Amino acid sequence: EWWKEAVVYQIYPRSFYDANGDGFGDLQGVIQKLDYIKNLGADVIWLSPVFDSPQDDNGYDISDYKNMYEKFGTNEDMFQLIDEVHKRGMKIVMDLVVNHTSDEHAWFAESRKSKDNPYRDYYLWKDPKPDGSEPNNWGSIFSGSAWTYDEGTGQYYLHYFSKKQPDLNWENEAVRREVYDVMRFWMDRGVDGWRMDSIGSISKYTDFPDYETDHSRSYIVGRYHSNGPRLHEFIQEMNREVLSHYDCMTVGEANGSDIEEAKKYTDASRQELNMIFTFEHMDIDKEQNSPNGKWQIKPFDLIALKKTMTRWQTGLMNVGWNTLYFENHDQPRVISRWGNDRKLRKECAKAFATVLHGMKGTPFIYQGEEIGMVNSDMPLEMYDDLEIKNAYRELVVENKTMSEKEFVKAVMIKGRDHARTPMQWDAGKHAGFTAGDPWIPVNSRYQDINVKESLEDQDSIFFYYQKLIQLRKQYKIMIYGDYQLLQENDPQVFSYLREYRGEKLLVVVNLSEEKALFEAPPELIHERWKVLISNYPQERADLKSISLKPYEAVMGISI
Ligand SMILES: [Mg+2]
Repeated sequence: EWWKEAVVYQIYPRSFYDANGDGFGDLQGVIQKLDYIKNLGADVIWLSPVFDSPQDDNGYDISDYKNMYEKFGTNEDMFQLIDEVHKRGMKIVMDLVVNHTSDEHAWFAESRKSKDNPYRDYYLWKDPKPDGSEPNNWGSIFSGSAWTYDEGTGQYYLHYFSKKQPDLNWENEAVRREVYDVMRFWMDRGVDGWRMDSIGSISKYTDFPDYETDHSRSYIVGRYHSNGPRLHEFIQEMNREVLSHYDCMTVGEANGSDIEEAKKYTDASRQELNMIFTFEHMDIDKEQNSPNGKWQIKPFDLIALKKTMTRWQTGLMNVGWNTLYFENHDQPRVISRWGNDRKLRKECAKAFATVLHGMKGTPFIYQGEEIGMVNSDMPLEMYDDLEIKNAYRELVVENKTMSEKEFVKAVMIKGRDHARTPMQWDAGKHAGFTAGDPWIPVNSRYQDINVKESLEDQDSIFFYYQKLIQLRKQYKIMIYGDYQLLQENDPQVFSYLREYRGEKLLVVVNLSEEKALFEAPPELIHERWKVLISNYPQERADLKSISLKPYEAVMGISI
């Protein structure tokens, strides 16, 4: 199946390329940069959402599923982009955002008017408690209550995300049919599949039970906010009614997923999705359940990363399918978050790339990952993300569960905007992203980190990623081999083995700044190896003992 063999490039289009000079990346901009993505080697593009939206959550609040936001272009531009992607032998996946809509969606504008409105039950309306307070103690992912009051009708509406993102009612068959109609519209026009936003959220516990509480917080985000009792029923219906009718790829953003939930989503026999994104490997550098959420930061712990990625490799080794990512439009640049983004930036980028791309599953490259883009030094007032603005107010100002200094530090590590400053094309004004004024400033380091210099440098991170993708296409063990964690207890080295029809692929990466030592286990000492890729000058190829330099990475194949 082409999706098992694919390498996906994720574009965040408001920040990819601005062709028309208004500082906002657009769909003609994407068209003009397709050749770049094909030369890198990705064969699937996932486009973050371009549908009409007031941009409260930068597109993830959709006000019209069947039209583009005007700054992206029109539907004609989107149709042309589909054609251009196809002419290049590539596939295009769109972002399906159907847990919620914008509150400016016509459905919601209607729903809120009156209880007798035909769109009332498209959304999730509940009575206040007797004292007027919220139906229950559920919180929003973007701080505060998950419920907002409507004075006109005397009820609260549910929003797991912003108050401008009211949740749809999947108990209503008309809502499910509307979704299906949206899916068909775009698939009939050549969309090759969907990344399904917050897909773990679509089924609610319709009794709306309160969480138990520790009194550490007023509003709680927990186990009711994902993996609802009808979740898989709904996805199986979506497959029967839609997905089974097209040659398509699906990847779910599966909030709340663990390895068993992943099997329910991804086992081919269940006729649901092809693969999901989990957050468990992204969760390893927060406390489990602080009131401060993801902002309660822990240092990078390689043993935790090994444990989690291994659990996922083994759990979907022979059933289901993994995604492989360290970056997207919600995560900081991995090298700044967990590594060295200064003197060892190249080595470190390549090392994280090698660990990820040597595993079983479909790899995802986030725009700019391939050139080693880094987190930004911009001051807090320059950040745009509502998540940060809301968390500052709740955690720092109101509840005082974090100090200002601790919050700023956490934002500088994990803010989503580190992913959203514009793609860095060259060393000219605004890194060549725009001839105008960009919607957010370009990262201050762009003159050193950009496509132009990367393509001039045979040692670039770019050429490394290009090579990793070629190797995947050349060596079917990379796609189909199994997985075994080696030297498991080593606190610096991430090493593992894949095996497929008598061949072996050995991946050894020092994820640390200091020297380390890899010694192959006894059963591999008499293997002969050919080095497929390394991020340091020398060979290769006596892999039974490797004195590892900082961030050294090597992949070998048995011969
Ligand atoms: Mg523009």
